[PDB]
Amino acid sequence: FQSGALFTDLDVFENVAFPLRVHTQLPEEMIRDIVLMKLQAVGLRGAVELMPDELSGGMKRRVALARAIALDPQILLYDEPFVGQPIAMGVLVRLIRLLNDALGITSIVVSHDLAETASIADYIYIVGDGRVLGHGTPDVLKETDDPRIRQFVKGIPDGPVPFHYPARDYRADLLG
Amino acid sequence: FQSGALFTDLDVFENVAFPLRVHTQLPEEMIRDIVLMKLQAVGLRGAVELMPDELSGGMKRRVALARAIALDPQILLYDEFVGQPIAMGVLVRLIRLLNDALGITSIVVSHDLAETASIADYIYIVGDGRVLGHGTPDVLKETDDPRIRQFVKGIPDGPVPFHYPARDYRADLLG
Amino acid sequence: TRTLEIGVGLFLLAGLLALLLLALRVSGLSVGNAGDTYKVYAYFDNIAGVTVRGKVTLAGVTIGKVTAVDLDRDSYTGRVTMEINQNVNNLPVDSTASILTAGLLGEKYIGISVGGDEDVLKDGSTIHDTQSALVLEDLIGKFLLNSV
Amino acid sequence: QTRTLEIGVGLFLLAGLLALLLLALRVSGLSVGNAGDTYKVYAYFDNIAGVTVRGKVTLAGVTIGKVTAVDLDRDSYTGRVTMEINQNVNNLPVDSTASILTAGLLGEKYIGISVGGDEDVLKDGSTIHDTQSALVLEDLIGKFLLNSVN
Amino acid sequence: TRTLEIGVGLFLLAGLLALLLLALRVSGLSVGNAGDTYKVYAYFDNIAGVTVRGKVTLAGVTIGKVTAVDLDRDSYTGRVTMEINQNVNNLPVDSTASILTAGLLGEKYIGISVGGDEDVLKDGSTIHDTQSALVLEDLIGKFLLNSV
Amino acid sequence: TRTLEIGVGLFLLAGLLALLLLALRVSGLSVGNAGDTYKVYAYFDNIAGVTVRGKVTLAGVTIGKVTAVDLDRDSYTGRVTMEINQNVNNLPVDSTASILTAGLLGEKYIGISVGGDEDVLKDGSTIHDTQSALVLEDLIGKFLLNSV
Amino acid sequence: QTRTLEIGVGLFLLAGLLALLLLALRVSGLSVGNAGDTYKVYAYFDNIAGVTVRGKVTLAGVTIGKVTAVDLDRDSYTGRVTMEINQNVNNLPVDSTASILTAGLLGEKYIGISVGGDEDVLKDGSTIHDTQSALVLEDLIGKFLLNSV
Amino acid sequence: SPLERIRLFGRAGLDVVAALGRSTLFLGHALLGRRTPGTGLHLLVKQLYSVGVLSLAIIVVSGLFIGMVLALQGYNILISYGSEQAVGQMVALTLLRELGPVVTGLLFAGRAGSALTAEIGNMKATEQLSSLEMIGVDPLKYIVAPRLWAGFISMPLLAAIFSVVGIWGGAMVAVDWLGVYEGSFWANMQNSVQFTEDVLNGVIKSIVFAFVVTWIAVYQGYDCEPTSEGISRATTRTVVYASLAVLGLDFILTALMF
Amino acid sequence: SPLERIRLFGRAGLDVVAALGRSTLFLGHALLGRRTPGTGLHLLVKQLYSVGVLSLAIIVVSGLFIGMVLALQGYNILISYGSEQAVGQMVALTLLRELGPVVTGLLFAGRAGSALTAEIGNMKATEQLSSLEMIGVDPLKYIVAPRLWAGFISMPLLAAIFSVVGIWGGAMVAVDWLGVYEGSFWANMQNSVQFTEDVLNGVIKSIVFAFVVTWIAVYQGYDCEPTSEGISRATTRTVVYASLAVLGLDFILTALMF
Ligand SMILES: CCCCCCCCCCCCCCCC(=O)OC[C@H](COP(=O)(O)O)OC(=O)CCCCCCCCCCCCCCC
Ligand SMILES: CCCCCCCCCCCCCCCC(=O)OC[C@H](COP(=O)(O)O)OC(=O)CCCCCCCCCCCCCCC
Ligand SMILES: CCCCCCCCCCCCCCCC(=O)OC[C@H](COP(=O)(O)O)OC(=O)CCCCCCCCCCCCCCC
Ligand SMILES: CCCCCCCCCCCCCCCC(=O)OC[C@H](COP(=O)(O)O)OC(=O)CCCCCCCCCCCCCCC
Ligand SMILES: CCCCCCCCCCCCCCCC(=O)OC[C@H](COP(=O)(O)O)OC(=O)CCCCCCCCCCCCCCC
Repeated sequence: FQSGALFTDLDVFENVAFPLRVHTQLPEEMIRDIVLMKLQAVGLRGAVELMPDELSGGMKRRVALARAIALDPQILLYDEPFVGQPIAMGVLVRLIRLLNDALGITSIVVSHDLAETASIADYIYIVGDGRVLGHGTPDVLKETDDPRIRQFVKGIPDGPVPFHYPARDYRADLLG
Repeated sequence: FQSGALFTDLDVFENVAFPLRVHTQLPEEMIRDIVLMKLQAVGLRGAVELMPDELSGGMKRRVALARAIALDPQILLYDEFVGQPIAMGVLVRLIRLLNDALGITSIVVSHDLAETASIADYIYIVGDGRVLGHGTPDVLKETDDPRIRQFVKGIPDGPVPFHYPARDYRADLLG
Repeated sequence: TRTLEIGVGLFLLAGLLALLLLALRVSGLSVGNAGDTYKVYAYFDNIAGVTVRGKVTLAGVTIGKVTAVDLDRDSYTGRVTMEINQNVNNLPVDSTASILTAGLLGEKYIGISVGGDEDVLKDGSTIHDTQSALVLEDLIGKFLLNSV
Repeated sequence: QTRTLEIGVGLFLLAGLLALLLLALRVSGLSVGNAGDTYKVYAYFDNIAGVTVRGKVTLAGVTIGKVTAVDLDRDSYTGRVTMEINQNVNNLPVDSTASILTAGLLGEKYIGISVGGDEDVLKDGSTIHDTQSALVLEDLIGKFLLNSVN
Repeated sequence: TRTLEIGVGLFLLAGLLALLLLALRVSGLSVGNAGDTYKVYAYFDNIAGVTVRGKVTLAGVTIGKVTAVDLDRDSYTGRVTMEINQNVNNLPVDSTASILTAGLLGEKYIGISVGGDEDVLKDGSTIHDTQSALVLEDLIGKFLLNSV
Repeated sequence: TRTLEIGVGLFLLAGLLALLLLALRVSGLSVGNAGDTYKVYAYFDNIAGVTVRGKVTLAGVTIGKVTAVDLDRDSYTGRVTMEINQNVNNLPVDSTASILTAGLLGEKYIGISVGGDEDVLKDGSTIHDTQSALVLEDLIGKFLLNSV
Repeated sequence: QTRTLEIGVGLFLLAGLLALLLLALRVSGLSVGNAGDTYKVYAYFDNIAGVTVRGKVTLAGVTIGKVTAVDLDRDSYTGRVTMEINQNVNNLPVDSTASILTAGLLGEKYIGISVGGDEDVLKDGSTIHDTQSALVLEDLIGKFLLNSV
Repeated sequence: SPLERIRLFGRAGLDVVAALGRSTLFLGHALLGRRTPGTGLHLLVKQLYSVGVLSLAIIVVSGLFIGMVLALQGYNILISYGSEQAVGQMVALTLLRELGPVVTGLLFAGRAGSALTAEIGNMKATEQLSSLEMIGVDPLKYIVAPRLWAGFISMPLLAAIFSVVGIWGGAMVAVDWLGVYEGSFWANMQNSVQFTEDVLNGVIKSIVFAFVVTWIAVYQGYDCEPTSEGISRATTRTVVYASLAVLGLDFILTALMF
Repeated sequence: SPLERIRLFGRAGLDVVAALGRSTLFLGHALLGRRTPGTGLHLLVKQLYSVGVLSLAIIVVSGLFIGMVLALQGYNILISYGSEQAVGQMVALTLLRELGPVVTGLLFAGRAGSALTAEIGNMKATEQLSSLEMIGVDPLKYIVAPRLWAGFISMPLLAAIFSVVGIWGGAMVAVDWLGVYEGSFWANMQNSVQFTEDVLNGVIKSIVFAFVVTWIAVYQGYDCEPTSEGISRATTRTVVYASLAVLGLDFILTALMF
């Protein structure tokens, strides 16, 4: 999740170890090795000591990613993975791809930030007002000519989604 | 300010009108004209009725941009486009329209480097207490400053450490 | 999901108004708008512990309240006026009314003894004979200084 | 269809809570066996100054029952107190007398009973025959000072 | 809006009305309570239990309250100043003023016994004679040591 | 950690000790006083003012509390069962226990006398003779009507 | 050094809070309108069973002051009660006596003073000469029951 | 380490004083600093309805409940001592000099002390306050100043309403439920209240803690850390501190007038 | 419009009952639903620390203050009547049989009823709870279950500690400050307490409060809206409700046993 969703009452070590101690009864020494290698893979190995509020906002998400990749899931979902970044956002967008190509695990990056999504995405979707508004590879979705999707994939402030709000004519608005 | 920083006890109309009723004693019908034309400029003219929690996240920022541009300031700074594409597009278009049209100084302060450089004309970088260089977005793109080339690009590892200060991957893992 | 919403709203409004009215009826003593207790008068020489809203009684059992006491400006005595439970309507006129004391240290009530036997009452009339309340100072003056 | 279930459970517990906890009403103190069963009797007195309801009747100090009601009989202008008697204590003879006593010195005036001398006991719903009425400070001091000492 | 400026004012009034209820219908200072009352002096030999805001009475029923106790510098006696209700203004000068103990363990209240004289008062004048408040030590000294 | 477990345990013990203090010390319950005490029965003619958990004493000092009171279906007297501490076990059988009043207006406890020098006790047996608890009514009856 | 001024003001407020406790601050039996203008006096009694501190001393019922302390003089084995007297009352002669009374029947045992007669009054810090001590119930009932009746 | 724990303790100690002085400076700048342009009486009214009028159902229902409790309790304790007709003065002494204002300070520290710290503390996290100084309106005078005045002039009023409803509810359970003689309730009540030591006593005791209740409730919000958890920790610190400053200050205020 | 206001009022009225039933289902699924893998007694200990042990200084200091208030006050009122030894009995009876548990429910709804909803509502806003179901641990059993257990078995203990410290502080001000005879305090106290109607009475009244306080404090947080202001409104709703669930339920518990 964005903002990490880190268990506040647990330290970073027990935080990353939590998915282990749930589905698995492993020796507390073997569990530490699994937690340590994970925290290394995200770079947050040195902070195996801290509490999730003693961590900066950027690193709070990497330890949560390490908690996720614990137990070695085969798919893993990233909600708002790259919201508030630039160097922090770079390491995270590199990790979400490394974890995919290396571990061969399905990644579902779900963020409104289109640039970096399309950067790492391979089959990007668009969801709008209850229905999937098309989908495809990032380039085939770049010029699909769907007014809503061409309005989303680019800036284009005005389009199917109204730029102006539903009000009365401005001419008479201040006149009357 | 990011997230709108909208006065909750005031409705959108009185919200946008607040900077007017402070420095100025204008007729309550003249304040209405400025609030109405100021809210229409950001596109949030129809929601002159709502309360700031009845407004969506992205739309709430637009009303705040209107409250700011009330009184017609000559400079305006928008700390943190972030955590929102179609909305971000209208916002990044408005911060430029307000600049070229009104001729007002804009100080966009956001981490989202891409869109910043998109609208910025003289972009700065501030790090660990000191300004780490500055310049036009392209001259800052390849300044060869290790910290600034590490910031202006992804490059997870550089002057800012990717790894935390651990002890040893051989010792801590075995000891 | 809209017809029964206003229904529960009106149910709750009526319940709140019901609570308000069932609370209000405490003041304005809740025996309708008036009661059924007829008065009677009594003249004493000292009512030291017969402050308002005491208990009047016969044979120990409470008959009614003491409504008011007053220093009648002519005789410098005490006129006590007291309500009597209407069922209690058979005390003869010659009945006496003496200020007793609740147990040993309780508030002084007034107790009526049947006295004689004649015309009962008008229930709003006056009592004639009585024994006034005791005062500890006169008591000890009679006991110590006079007798012993 | 969740919200409907939630409202149903709210009504269920809410309806149950009011009956189980509120209504501040009649006693159900194990009315399945022996009830702490008590049968009333009457007692004619002459002055009942401090035998107010929620008092106690007793024999030789230990409680026998409580006073249920006091009444003024419109004929004799005397007091009739009706009280309860524990079912186990059911050997109180007739000529046994009642008398208003005081707990300690400033305690509530209870009704003690002294055993009489005949065989037949009661129907537990009859009345008592003879008694000693309650004393009052005024009559006490009147008989003390004015007659005996003076 | 005005839906609040009325709500706010409504309860700003409700709280002040609650304050007035506490000051008037919970404590009873002056709304029709004790009002025009005129002072009277009294010289006693001992006022051991006579406190401020007591009760001065006649025939048991209250006449007013006592206002101030003082030790006169000349005769070392207790001068009390007490309020007497206006409706009661027929107390003769020769009348006596004793200190009676309320009930058996109550507060010491001043009680006036009518002597009977044509002249009444000035309501601002003093009383002539009295009977001082009793003290248990001298009482039992006269009882045990002196009498028997 | 372990300091969290230590603190949780410490203050869990503190609360339970406070509960046992409110029970044993503040209320004066059985457990501390119960210990090892041996029962004794006693026949009285009137137990007017002795209650459960009422002290039983000798020469003024407490030896235990009374446990229960009974109205015997046979002799119409009061059978009180009372505990007695084990250490005090030299009370003879011919001892006379009576009902005394603590101070002047305190609860009526039971104080026992010295019963000569015959067989001591069974600590579960019954006492033979006594002096019943006094009552105000018979007291003033014998005092005023008969003597004076 | 903003923190310094903040701590300074916090200490200034803590100081007033310390003096806000007012645990027996002023010491008297009445308000300061009358003031503390009182001077001591001593009294030798034989039995002061109920003259606990912060009581009252009076004349003719109206209070004069409050007792300050009770002491046991190790020489004559009696009680010495030291008390205060309001300054406006400065006319109690030496030959006058003090005696422990009781407010009503179950009140606190105050001490009254009976004025005799003599020109010289006091020095307000001297000691009384005679008294009548406080009677206990036991000596009273012993004198009553066994002796007279 | 122990040398670390004691340093942290002393830091927390000195910081508690630093905050207690910063709060005094804040109250000063709020109550008598200047007159900013955005002020008025409309703010005080808008804050008077959110600090008092919204807190009206809680304290009224609570006063009714605590009154029917004090009467329903003291009657049971008074039924053994014969002072039966003295239960009226009880629900008007044990509810008008010490428990009335104290329980009102406990419910006003809880509702309008926690709803005033999470409302003035959430304005600091969303930069609602910082966006005021940059407009030019001193937030201490536009935001904090009205809340300070709507706490000062509402908690004594709420305490008076609390005492009134508690007395009346105690009547409604003594008279209508427990059957004590009606008129004696109010009679025995009003002859022994001694206004200057019951009514005015409790009212000054309510002004005192009530002022403290809305000073350490509007400061803890203003000096929280701007985050969703800093606000939630401040809205708990302001209940703890405003319950201590109700109870202990009631001890300090009752030691002066018993 | 009026037809709009009444519709909104009826919607809130039905919504309240919907929430009252959802809370019951939540308490059911929390207390006796299943046994998820992440549970244990370590959770209950960690909670017992934050809920009770952290709430120990507040209620202890408050009990001391309320005891030296009760005694310092009743001594003043009882001296007038003439009864003075019994201040130890009167001070203990009010605190142990009623005010003790009530004030403990008011301070435990304030400290550990707000720091409970805030802690479990921030757990909802930051998706700390949603990230538990997707791990596979039922948050009602791993997060809510220990918090409810910590409240049930800590608020009665805190109330007992409150009563003990209040009694002892009342002694320390009656005896050492007001000079009443030392031994009479505890003597007159323990002869007229009647454990089954004062100690066990107050203890059941405190248990009943804990179940209704720690459940409307753990639900208010679980069913807040996930935002920095939804949490701050829930941590106020849980103080209001848990004060109304303390006072009102104390009126219903004291009607049962005077
Ligand atoms: C010469 C200078 C000496 C310094 C004097 C400073 C003393 C005041 C502060 C007390 C210590 C607080 C430590 C904080 C504890 C902690 O861990 O810190 C815990 C909390 C705050 O930290 P959290 O973030 O953990 O909540 O601190 C508190 O609870 C603050 C305590 C407030 C008490 C101060 C006011 C009391 C006034 C009464 C004084 C009169 C005494 C009467 C007895 C005779
Ligand atoms: C017989 C039924 C039992 C009676 C009591 C039941 C207990 C629960 C009801 C108490 C009221 C709950 C309000 C909670 C506070 C709150 O929401 O907090 C205060 C809120 C503020 O609203 P916000 O959510 O906008 O901040 O005010 C309201 O809008 C609440 C409106 C409710 C008004 C009803 C209560 C008024 C008087 C109470 C009854 C009178 C008693 C006399 C009758 C004999
Ligand atoms: C024998 C034992 C007796 C001891 C009695 C001690 C009583 C002490 C009084 C308790 C008060 C505790 C305050 C808690 C505040 C706190 O912790 O203070 C700490 C907090 C800040 O702490 P943080 O660092 O945790 O944020 O302070 C504030 O936020 C501001 C509160 C300031 C208000 C202080 C109260 C002073 C009242 C003065 C007015 C008096 C008027 C009277 C005139 C008649
Ligand atoms: C033993 C089982 C335990 C179950 C419950 C035990 C007893 C608990 C009693 C609940 C007390 C309710 C007070 C709530 C006050 C409140 O929330 O008051 C505060 C709320 C706040 O509103 P919001 O929900 O918008 O925040 O105020 C309102 O909603 C306005 C008035 C609503 C009051 C509705 C009352 C419902 C009572 C049920 C009766 C309806 C019958 C339905 C028939 C169709
Ligand atoms: C000895 C018997 C055992 C006792 C058992 C305890 C009973 C349990 C009662 C459960 C209480 C309900 C909890 C609801 C859960 C929740 O979070 O409830 C939350 C919801 C509110 O929903 P929102 O989130 O929409 O505001 O409901 C409430 O607001 C509950 C308020 C509780 C108020 C309690 C009042 C009870 C007192 C009534 C007295 C009336 C007397 C009137 C006479 C004049």
